[PDB]
Amino acid sequence: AVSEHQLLHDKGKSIQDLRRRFFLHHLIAEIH
Amino acid sequence: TASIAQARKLVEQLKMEANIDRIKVSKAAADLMAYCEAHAKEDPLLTPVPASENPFR
Amino acid sequence: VMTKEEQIFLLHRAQAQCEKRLRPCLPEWDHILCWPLGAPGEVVAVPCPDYIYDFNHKGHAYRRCDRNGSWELVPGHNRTWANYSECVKNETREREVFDRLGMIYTVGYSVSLASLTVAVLILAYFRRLHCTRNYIHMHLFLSFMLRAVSIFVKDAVLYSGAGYAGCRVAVTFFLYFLATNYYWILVEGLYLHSLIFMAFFSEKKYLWGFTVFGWGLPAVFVAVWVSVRATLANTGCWDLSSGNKKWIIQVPILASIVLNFILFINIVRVLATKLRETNAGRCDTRQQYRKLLKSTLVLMPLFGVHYIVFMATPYTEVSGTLWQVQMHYEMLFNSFQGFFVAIIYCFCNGEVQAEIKKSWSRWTLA
Amino acid sequence: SELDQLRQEAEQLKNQIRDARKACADATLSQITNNIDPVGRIQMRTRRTLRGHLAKIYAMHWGTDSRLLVSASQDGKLIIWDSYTTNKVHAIPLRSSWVMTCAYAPSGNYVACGGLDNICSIYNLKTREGNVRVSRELAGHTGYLSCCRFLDDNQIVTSSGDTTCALWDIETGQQTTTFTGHTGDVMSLSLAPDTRLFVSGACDASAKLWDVREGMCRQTFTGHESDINAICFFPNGNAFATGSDDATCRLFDLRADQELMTYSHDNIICGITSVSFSKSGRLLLAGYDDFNCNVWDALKADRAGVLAGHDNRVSCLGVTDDGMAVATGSWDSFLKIWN
Amino acid sequence: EDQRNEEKAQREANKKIEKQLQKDKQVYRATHRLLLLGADNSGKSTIVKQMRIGIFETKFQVDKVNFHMFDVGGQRDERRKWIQCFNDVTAIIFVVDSSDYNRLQEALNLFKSIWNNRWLRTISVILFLNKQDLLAEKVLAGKSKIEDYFPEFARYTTPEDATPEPGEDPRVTRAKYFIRDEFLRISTASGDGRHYCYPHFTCAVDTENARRIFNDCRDIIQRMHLRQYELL
Amino acid sequence: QVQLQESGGGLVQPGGSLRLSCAASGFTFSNYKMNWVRQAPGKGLEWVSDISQSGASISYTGSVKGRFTISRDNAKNTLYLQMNSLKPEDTAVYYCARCPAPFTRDCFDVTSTTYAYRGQGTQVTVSS
Repeated sequence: AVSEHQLLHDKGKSIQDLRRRFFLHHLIAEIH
Repeated sequence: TASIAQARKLVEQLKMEANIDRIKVSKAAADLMAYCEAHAKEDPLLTPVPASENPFR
Repeated sequence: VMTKEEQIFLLHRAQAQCEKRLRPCLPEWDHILCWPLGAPGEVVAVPCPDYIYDFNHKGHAYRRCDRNGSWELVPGHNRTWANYSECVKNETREREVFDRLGMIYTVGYSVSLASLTVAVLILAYFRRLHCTRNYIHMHLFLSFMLRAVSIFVKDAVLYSGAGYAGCRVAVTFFLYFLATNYYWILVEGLYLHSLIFMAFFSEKKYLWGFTVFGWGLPAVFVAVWVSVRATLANTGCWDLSSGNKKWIIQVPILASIVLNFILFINIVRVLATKLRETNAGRCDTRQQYRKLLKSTLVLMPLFGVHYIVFMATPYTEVSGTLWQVQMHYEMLFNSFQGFFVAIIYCFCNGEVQAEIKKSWSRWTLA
Repeated sequence: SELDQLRQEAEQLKNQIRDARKACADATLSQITNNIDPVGRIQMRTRRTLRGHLAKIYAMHWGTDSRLLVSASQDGKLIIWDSYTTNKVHAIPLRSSWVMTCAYAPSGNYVACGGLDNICSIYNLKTREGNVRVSRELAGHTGYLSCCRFLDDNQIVTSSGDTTCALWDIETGQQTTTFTGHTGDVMSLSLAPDTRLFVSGACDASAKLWDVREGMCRQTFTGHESDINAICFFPNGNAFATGSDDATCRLFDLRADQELMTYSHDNIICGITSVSFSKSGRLLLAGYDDFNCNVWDALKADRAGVLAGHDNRVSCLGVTDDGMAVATGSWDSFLKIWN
Repeated sequence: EDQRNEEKAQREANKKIEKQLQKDKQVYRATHRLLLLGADNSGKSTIVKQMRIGIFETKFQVDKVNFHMFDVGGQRDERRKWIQCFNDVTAIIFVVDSSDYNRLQEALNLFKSIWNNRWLRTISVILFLNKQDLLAEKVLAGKSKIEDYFPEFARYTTPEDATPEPGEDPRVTRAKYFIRDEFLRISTASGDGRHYCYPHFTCAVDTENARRIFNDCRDIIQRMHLRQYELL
Repeated sequence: QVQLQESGGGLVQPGGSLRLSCAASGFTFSNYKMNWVRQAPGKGLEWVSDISQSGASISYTGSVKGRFTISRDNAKNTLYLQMNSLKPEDTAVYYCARCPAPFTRDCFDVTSTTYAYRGQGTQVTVSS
């Protein structure tokens, strides 16, 4: 592992996933 | 007898040095002040010259 | 990783598929799922849809079709009754370790930039220090400063607030300056290992070879990484792990790290040999542990030695102590490596301090 | 028995010398120049630095034209510079690497160097082809050649490590006059302004004055405690100054025939390698082993400036004949013109 | 004017001159200069005779490395002013007649003055304890005693770090390592890391001496490099 | 002028006592390392002993170690060599030699044939 590149990848995945969670939460609630 | 030649030449050498016309330092020192003071304005290192007259800049 | 933009497209696809599809309850689109025909008086179960990445795909969502063929409404509202609790079977309050690590390394990479910008000037302002071991040092110092600069630019572009060009250049510069710091560490290790391990090494030749290796060979496999990433899987700002395109840039980096550790052993195996074979072995006090350890310690920042501990580590999950210690170790020492290198090899250097001692006399008495 | 009485008779003669020298010491140069106004702090800056030499620059000599230099280095090279445009006019490759001295002929036609090969090699600059050819080898010295200074195109006086100076005839190549008297290695010379006398400081704490025509020692001057490494005449030729390993410079008077002034600082415990005078003789420049060149008020013994600049000991020093510069070689391989 | 022409020819001539000093810089940095400094009884004359291709210069090469060795023969016995010429040399090859007990304190005092000289306190010394075969015969005879000229030899035992050749008496080995330790006692008492001593035991019939100097010059250069790094 | 006038020495029976004294002038006696050298009849000069400027770095030759003591007095500007329990080996002329340069831990040609800073010497002879 090149730790810095791994942290780059990890950070990006993390931020993109909460982005996808926020959107999901609201939409799923509206559907309920 | 190896040092006979050495001794004979050295003893006569001090005779030659003994027969010199010494002068008082009083007069020797004044003749060095005079030469350093006559050539006061001719010494570029002692009295800096303008950049105009200096060949190194 | 599936982006929100991707997820929105997949929903749009399921929606179009639902519209092409469109006394029982009538099929409909609810913004997430396409509900089929409902038998009047029955519960209607639909599998939690595959195209929703974050859903539990073994679960079902439920509607109620009333006896008249109308979908049951929530009492006191105009909304349709729907139970998605099986689908959403924990996003809340995941990650702030990344912000703590961010502060870990921004401190270290700042003192590593503050101290090294001092060190490069001192090695350049004094023409008597212009050796060809300070020439290798000046290039090595530059690599650390650019690596700290690149990281600062990369955080302020990507993480904080056509178009993707601007950030893709931050990442390709980040991945190049990070590789040229792992090859200017190897050059310094390969140069010191050439001054000792070959008889009367031309101390002043091979200098163009080292320079096109520290800065050049990194630029080859970064352009290979960019090429394959641009043609295949051009998704996003390239700050997202593709299939295996990461090994295009970081097997050469891991190759360097194993070689420096090999070269580190060789230099310590001959400091040990030399500290015994001194004045026909009589000058040695048989306690040369004091000088062998101190000479070993100063070589650890100069080579990549703390990189060997976490080198063949796989990609682990962000939770769990193997990952947390790897980032709390690597980001703590990668940060201050430029600090210790600047201290050891410019500030507490005898030959540089000695020039400082004399130059203060020149700059004051004259 | 005659040898026993001769040494005590010789000690009897020097008893008269000490009486005669103190008979004429009615004052001190430090007493007569008490009311002389100080020269003040002398600021000198490195105008040019002449780079090219691979090894220690071990000697140096200006030309009469006040523009060209010569430099000898232990790398076996011998370079004629043009200090005005810092250009290398020639670069003579020597047979023997180890050269301990160099001179530029006052006519400017010739260059002579020699060192540990015991020979002085005259080199001709104005040749047929346009190269430099070894005009002569002057062989006959039994020790390293420490300093050779030219009189004309046809005469040269050479110091040696065999306690002997010699005057050569370059046309014929044999010593015309041999100067004997010194006890240890002769380290330096300086011709007179009128080119009739020259002095020679040896490694026996004693400098002698020689008559070139007569070929005999006129006066011997003691006062130093260690090896004398440098010597120069005062610009009028009635005096000279000597450096030594005992970290002092002494001004002698030839007519007074005794020491006139000493030039020491308590902070100085390093020997003098080079000594030179400004055109007026009011300053006494002196190289040291501590890599500096202290500038002395030659009539008040007061240090009046420092030429710091060199990374290694200052081998050679030289004021230009017009007096508009000083060049200082060193073991760091860099001449530096100051002004 | 032709004032430009004179200056143009000067920069032309400096350009040509400077490109030979670059060629000459290459060869000068390549060759290792050595100072061969012994005694008339030492037998320096036989080490030079084993070197295969005013001041006598001897050239030899080992593994395509050039060496220049200078025998300063022609100066008088007073060597405090020409010894300073050789402050840049790679090493001082010191040759000592190890069999000549009377003159060994001459050799030790000479060694001490070179070691502690201001201008040679960064020049390593490749000490060569010559005439080992004569020392072996002298010791076994039992006529002349080392203890006569060295009362410290009464209480001395062969050091543990010793590699005697087979068929050497324990007597001959004590004498060999006592003489050598007298030199190393001076070497270890000062110098403080700038320069080192390399003792060897050399016969008249020995051949591997150019190799030994090539090896010891390589060690000198290695330790020079890795003191600039502050590793040693 | 650098003067090193020697003193003491004469006809002494074997196992006798002697004290050689050299008086120094024309230099600062406290800046130099003073040596003692001797020249046995039919042999070249050999070094006997030395003593640092302070008088704390004394060394001797093998032959006379523990049998001779060297001492100096900077106030008086003099150097001593106490000799006791003499041998017929010890018959020689003893010269008081001075290091060539000041403030040095090295002496380079003190025992040379023609050295400038050495005494004329005293004949120490041991016999019946």
